[PDB]
Amino acid sequence: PLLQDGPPPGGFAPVRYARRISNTGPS
Amino acid sequence: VRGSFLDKSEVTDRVLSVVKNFQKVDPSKVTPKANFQNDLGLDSLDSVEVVMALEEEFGFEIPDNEADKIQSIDLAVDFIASHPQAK
Amino acid sequence: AKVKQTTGIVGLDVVPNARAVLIDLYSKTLKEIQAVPEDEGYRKAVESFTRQRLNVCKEEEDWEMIEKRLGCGQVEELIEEARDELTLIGKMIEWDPWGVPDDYECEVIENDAPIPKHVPQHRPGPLPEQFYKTLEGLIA
Amino acid sequence: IGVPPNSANLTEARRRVFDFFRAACRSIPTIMDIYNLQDVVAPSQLRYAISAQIRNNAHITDPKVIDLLIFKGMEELTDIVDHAKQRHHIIGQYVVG
Amino acid sequence: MRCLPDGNLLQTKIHNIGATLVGVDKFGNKYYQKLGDTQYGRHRWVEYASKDRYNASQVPAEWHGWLHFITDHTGDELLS
Amino acid sequence: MDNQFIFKYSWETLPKKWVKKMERSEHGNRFDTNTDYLFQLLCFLKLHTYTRVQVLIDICGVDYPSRKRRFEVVYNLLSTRYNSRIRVQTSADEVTRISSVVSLFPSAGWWEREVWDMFGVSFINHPDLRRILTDYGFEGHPLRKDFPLSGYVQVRYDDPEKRVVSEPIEMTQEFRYFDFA
Amino acid sequence: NFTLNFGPQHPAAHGVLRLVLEMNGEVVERAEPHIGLLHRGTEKLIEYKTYLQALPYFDRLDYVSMMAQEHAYSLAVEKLLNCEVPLRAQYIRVLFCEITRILNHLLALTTHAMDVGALTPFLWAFEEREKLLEFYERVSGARMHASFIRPGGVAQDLPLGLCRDIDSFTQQFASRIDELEEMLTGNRIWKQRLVDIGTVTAQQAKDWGFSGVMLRGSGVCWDLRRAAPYDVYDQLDFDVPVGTRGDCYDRYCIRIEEMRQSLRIIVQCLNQMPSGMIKADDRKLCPPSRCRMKLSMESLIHHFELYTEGFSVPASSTYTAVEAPKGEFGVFLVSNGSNRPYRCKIRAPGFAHSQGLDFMSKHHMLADVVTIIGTQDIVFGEVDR
Amino acid sequence: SGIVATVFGATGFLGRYLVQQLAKMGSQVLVPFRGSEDSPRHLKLMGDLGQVVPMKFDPRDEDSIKAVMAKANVVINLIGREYETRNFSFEDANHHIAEKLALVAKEHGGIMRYIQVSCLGASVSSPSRMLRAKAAAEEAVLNALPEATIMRPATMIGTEDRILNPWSMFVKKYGFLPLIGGGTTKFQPVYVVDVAAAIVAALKDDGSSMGKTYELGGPDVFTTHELAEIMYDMIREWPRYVKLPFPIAKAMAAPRDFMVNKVPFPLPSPQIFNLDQINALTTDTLVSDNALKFQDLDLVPHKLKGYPVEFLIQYR
Amino acid sequence: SKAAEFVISKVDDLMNWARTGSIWPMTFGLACCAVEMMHTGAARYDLDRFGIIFRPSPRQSDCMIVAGTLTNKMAPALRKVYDQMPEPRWVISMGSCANGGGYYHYSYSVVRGCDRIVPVDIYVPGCPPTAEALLYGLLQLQKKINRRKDFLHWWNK
Amino acid sequence: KDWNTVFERSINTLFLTEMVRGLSLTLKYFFDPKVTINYPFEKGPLSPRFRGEHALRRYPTGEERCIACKLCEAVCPAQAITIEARTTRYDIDMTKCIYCGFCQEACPVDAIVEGPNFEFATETHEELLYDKEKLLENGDRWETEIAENLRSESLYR
Ligand SMILES: NC(=O)C1=CN([C@@H]2O[C@H](COP(=O)(O)OP(=O)(O)OC[C@H]3O[C@@H](n4cnc5c(N)ncnc54)[C@H](OP(=O)(O)O)[C@@H]3O)[C@@H](O)[C@H]2O)C=CC1
Ligand SMILES: CCCCCCCCCCCC(=O)SCCNC(=O)CCNC(=O)[C@H](O)C(C)(C)COP(=O)(O)O
Ligand code: SF4
Ligand code: SF4
Ligand code: SF4
Repeated sequence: PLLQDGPPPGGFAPVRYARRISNTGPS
Repeated sequence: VRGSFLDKSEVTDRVLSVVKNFQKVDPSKVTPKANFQNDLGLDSLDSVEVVMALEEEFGFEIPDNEADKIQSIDLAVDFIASHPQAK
Repeated sequence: AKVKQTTGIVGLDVVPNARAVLIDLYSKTLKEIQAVPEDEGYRKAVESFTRQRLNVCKEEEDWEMIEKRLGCGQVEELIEEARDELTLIGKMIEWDPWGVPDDYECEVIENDAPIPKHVPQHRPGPLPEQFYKTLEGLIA
Repeated sequence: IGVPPNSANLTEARRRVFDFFRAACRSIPTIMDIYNLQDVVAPSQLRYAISAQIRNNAHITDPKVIDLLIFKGMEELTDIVDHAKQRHHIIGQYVVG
Repeated sequence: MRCLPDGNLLQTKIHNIGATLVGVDKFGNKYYQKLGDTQYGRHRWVEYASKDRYNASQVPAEWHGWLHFITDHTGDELLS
Repeated sequence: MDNQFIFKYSWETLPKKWVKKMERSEHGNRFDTNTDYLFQLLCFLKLHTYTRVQVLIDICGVDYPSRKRRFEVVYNLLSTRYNSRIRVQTSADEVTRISSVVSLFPSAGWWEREVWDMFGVSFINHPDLRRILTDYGFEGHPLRKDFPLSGYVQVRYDDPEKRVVSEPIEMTQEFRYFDFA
Repeated sequence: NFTLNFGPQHPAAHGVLRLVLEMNGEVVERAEPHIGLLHRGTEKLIEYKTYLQALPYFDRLDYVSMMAQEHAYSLAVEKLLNCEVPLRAQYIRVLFCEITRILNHLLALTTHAMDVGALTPFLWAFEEREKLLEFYERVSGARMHASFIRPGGVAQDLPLGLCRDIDSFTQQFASRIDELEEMLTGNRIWKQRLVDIGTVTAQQAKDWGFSGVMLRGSGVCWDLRRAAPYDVYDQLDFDVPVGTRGDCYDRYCIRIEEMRQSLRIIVQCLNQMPSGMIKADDRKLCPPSRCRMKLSMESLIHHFELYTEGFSVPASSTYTAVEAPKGEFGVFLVSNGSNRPYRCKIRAPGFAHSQGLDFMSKHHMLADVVTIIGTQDIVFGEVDR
Repeated sequence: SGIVATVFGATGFLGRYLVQQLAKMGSQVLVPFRGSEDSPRHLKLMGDLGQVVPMKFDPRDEDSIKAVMAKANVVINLIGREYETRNFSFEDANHHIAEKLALVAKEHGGIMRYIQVSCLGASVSSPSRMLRAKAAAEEAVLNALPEATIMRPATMIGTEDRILNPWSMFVKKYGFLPLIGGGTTKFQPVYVVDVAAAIVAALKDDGSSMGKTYELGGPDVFTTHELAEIMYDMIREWPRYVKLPFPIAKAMAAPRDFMVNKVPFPLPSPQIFNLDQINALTTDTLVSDNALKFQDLDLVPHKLKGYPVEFLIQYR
Repeated sequence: SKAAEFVISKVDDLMNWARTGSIWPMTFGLACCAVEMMHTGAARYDLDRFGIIFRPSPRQSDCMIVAGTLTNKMAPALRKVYDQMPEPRWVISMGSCANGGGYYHYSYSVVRGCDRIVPVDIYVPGCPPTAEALLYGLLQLQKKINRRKDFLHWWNK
Repeated sequence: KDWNTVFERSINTLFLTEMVRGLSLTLKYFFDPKVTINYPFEKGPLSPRFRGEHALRRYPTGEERCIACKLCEAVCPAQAITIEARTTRYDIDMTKCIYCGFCQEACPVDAIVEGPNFEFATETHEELLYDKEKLLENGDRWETEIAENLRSESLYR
């Protein structure tokens, strides 16, 4: 009918796509 | 003692038999001097056939730039009778 | 004026004397193209863009200015194109394809069936002004 | 090595025919070994079959047709030798034995 | 005692601990659910009546959709 | 570099005897040439500063049985330099060899082998021209219109010979041709 | 030189891969692929099909990137028909194309990694692959060969709730990419297996018809989504990663980055997805609704016509290409005015890439051959057709 | 063809060639097997979908037999065994089953053609007990079915034969080949494919083969020493024949025959030192001049050298 | 024989249990069906957990999965690999292409079903069959293996 | 370049510092829950659109829905449907079929459908040659689920 699958009002929450750093290690 | 060339008489008999029993050569024109084309009723394809038969019977390959001169039995026997690769 | 460290293109070495190389290649080209008949469009096209590029190279001493004014890639790619044009000029002297045959016929078709906006379409954008000057000089 | 241009006339085409026939005949012992034919058929019958195939097309007068026939013969010989598909009484397209 | 040789059945018995009985079909197969979130909240499974010689084709049509998350209707609601 | 500039500039600059037909259309710019000028035309387009057609995208044959030269060989090319595509076509028959362009585009090697396999068109100066897709010892050229869809032979294991063997085809249920025209 | 005949009769290395290598010790002198082991006569079969019946052949060419080939064929047919696709369908097409790109890159990267001995990333990545297969199945009813993208748009509209689940997937996919990277990117063994292996210059890539990652690895900025955009790609933000060394390591990094950019594109498609029709409204080329066909004569007639004879395509010919996950995938379509394609030539990037194996593998070790094959991303369904 | 053939004993040597040839002529072939379902697996590839149908039966059970025979108009029996097991004697395997099959075919009523396969040396006055049982079975089938056809092939040669393969195995494992009778017995060995072709031809005729026995021998007559030489030319090995006189060979073949019907567990089958076959080696087994040869079936048998012995390549 | 049959049946049950619990397939990954087969071996379905381990050499294999289209060019390679498999051995035909030629049935280059080249024990339908469908097919193979009575048939032979 | 950076590079190379992170995050997954499905007690998710085993349907009165229009036979990309005619013969070769669902789209009376079953592997090729009676049995067996799925999917098609 008149209802189609789509984003909610305001759109979806932002998503990260870039690599995250990790400074783990005594070195 | 060990030699390096087949005997002339042996090569003569071998080539004579090969030509005699070939396909279209009645064993009556086959002389040790008979020419393939003029005297044996053989076309160029058949003469190439006979020369290739000479290769199998003596177990070695005759150069393409040398087979053009083997046109009779005498030239043949001259060639194989002195070639060291002949067996 | 700063030396280029990379072209960013694998196998395309930096040419630090690109101005002199380009000037020599273009002068060689403007000499060797004279073996082609003057009436042939190939000769006029080559002379046109080769002379424009040669003038730009002669005027500008900094290769960055040459790349900027030309609108045509790094000086290394401009060198590749100049060498290829020289090679082509040699093959064309040897082929001698010039002139028009006696019973020469040629069918032109300008098919105008439209295509949808959404299907893949190459839209490069306008060329540097010298391309259009070359084309209009060829037509006239 | 590369595919040669088309024969300009019947003489050079005939020369290519003779070269192909020599190459085909010289490969007979390899074929006899590969297909184990020692007790099935004589090598001369193979030579005779090749020559008969050459003779059945002796009426061709167009050098381009001859060149194409030679190319196809070379491909068939190569597949027979390099990529043999053993049956029993059959090599490629010829009934052997 | 089937748990000792049949490790596949053992996993079902373990994961049945704390489960909710949803229904039983005409063959006696029992249907359980958890209402948690481990396999993205997919916690439906069937305990076959035959503890040996069980086979996936023994799930009847009314329960097949429920088992495969095709529908939220159990076999009983479909039959009614 | 748009298709109007390519059409006009190629008319102005190419030697006239190379091109028999020039089409400008949203379906693609198209140049038709005799077989004897195909190599030189492609070399020109690749080398010339204002074309720089560096990528050979593919070569394919098309069969037209109603034509004296039944085969049409199509060269699809790309200029990454100018973000443009060009199509160059020539016709051929069953016995006339045409020039290979491997020395111009190394990518042509396999596409030419494919044309020979599928259609039977041969290529002069091709370094290694043999079939590439069909089974070894295949007979015929399957993409010709007169070649039957199921071919002529099929294979099966033959226990008495202990090997896979080829026999003339036998179809349990024949292909049904539905003519909706 | 000795000759090693390598055919892996298992999907560890393709499955129909057959290589004749000439070696000088462990050094490869010449690599000669033998192909046609999956040649199934697709191009001949297509000529006997209507344009709709031909569509499933394209799912089975690069059968890891199903919807991309569907998309290319639909685009070619749309181009010859001059058919206008609705915007919502355009967005769905691009969304599924980028899901497919992620599906392809995960498989390619982790099968290569397993080939060089890293076992775990394969399992990790294939779970994410399973989630994406579920979106394929929810829209089409098939995990792989959806036949969902069609001339004029898409077969059916999205089921309610699908966009939300896709958003949930996108919220976590970056961490999965990061895990794959930490497993591989910085590891000294991984670098030793890939750095300076299979180096390709830009000139070589152009000469051998390379495309996609195989071309961008050599520093050539070229992506058909930007050079010759289609559907809604010009409304979307994404970067085109390019290499600087032209080796296997650069191409691996490019594929990782391409997955990140695909995630970006998917997020944008989800947020910009409009309402409206998913099929072109021209009533001579698209199926009517089930209720319309059961209620209206014109609709019934059109349904009968469409599913028996299929639509006609006016006589013409064109080449259409898209940026498939493996590179430029093209279709040369010839129409004669009838309801069946007169000729359909399929241009597969793997055909060019595998032809390049000889020059790429020259003077490398035996164990580098599988690495080079993996960086090429060969699927023989498209190589052989 | 509209022939539906139930071929008993088709899981052995001759069976595969016979089933292949029957499927070529379009006949539907039913293949009764007594043990593992994997025994007829190699026959399923032959013929089109549904054309070859393996079916479990039991020999010592009349119901199963008529069950596998209930749909056929042609019955071919190949069942036999050249050695003994504690469960089946020579007469049990080579005479009782054949008579039972003939009786069931008589009570069936619909069997147009019945083919019983025997051995060439089958006679009442034979040293070999298997040959004696074979002759008895011939008589029993003929009495139960006077219109039945009898085939008497010689020692058959092929990929799975039980003469050249055991010889090659023994030679490759020991280095020498024994000769049981000084290598002098004569026999005319025959290509197994020719035997299958003769059976097919007798099934195909206008009815002339009914009631008659055919003696199918190979084109040529050899000594066991002469055959051992084809094996050595083909296996590319250095021959080394050792004369084993008959009493010594019988001594080495006595233990199995002795303890086969006493110990309660199965024994391995004999390869070379089978007592019954050694007894058969005492006399020469040749095709009689008054019999019906491959001629009168319009067939020319194949010579052994080359293709019939090509399977010996595997031993080099 | 009231005691021998019981021991024989127990021996056969042990043999069948061993052979069903350790099935080592070699995969003939020809086309798209190989991808679903890869998914079956992956974490969600985990063929390892049933004792199914995929082997590289036919010499260590008990089962051959034919997953994909078989061309005429490939058929000899498939048959030779099958002939290197030691007994007992089974063949699973996966997908329409392997089953009967599928979408390519009428092609000039395709074998119309792998059962023209090798004997097939189980046919798994679909194009491609789902990973779960392949797992169901492998459970059917177990069912077939569990009807074997090798020890009993040999005792009576 | 500098003694500190050279020393740090040397220590990182000697102490395999970057190899530690891979070990650590491999170990982290060791304790997390597993994603494996306990087939056949547990199954993977499917949708009402899933294209599985075809089936022929009847009206609630018991009358067949199919009226032998032959549209499904015409559209079938694999030519797997054979019809004679109400039908007197309706065959689907399950080994030719590509499970595309075109036949279900073409049918004007919802007679032929691809139902939800995917577990129908067989031991013989002939059992995969479905005739009309077998398809009608499938329809009777799966009718309730098929009808539910059709109710769900009628809002999209
Ligand atoms: N050299 C030769 O081979 C010669 C053989 N013959 C005869 O020709 C016939 C076919 O020969 P060939 O194929 O080599 O024979 P094989 O021994 O190879 O095959 C015998 C067949 O009979 C079956 N069989 C044996 N004993 C029994 C039994 N007690 N109950 C049921 N079935 C049984 C076997 O079944 P299973 O596999 O289940 O054990 C098998 O199918 C036999 O009658 C043989 O004696 C004639 C002359 C020479
Ligand atoms: C096992 C085998 C493997 C290889 C099989 C290869 C099979 C190849 C089949 C095709 C071969 C051809 O026809 S190759 C083409 C052959 N056709 C011609 O040569 C036509 C011109 N005719 C002539 O030259 C003369 O008639 C001629 C008698 C030939 C000689 O000349 P002479 O009269 O002055 O002797
Ligand atoms: S059956 Fe279908 S999925 Fe499997 S290989 Fe064939 S076309 Fe691909
Ligand atoms: S699913 Fe597709 S291929 Fe199979 S019968 Fe239906 S329409 Fe034909
Ligand atoms: S389309 Fe539907 S009504 Fe027509 S023949 Fe097929 S199943 Fe029957």
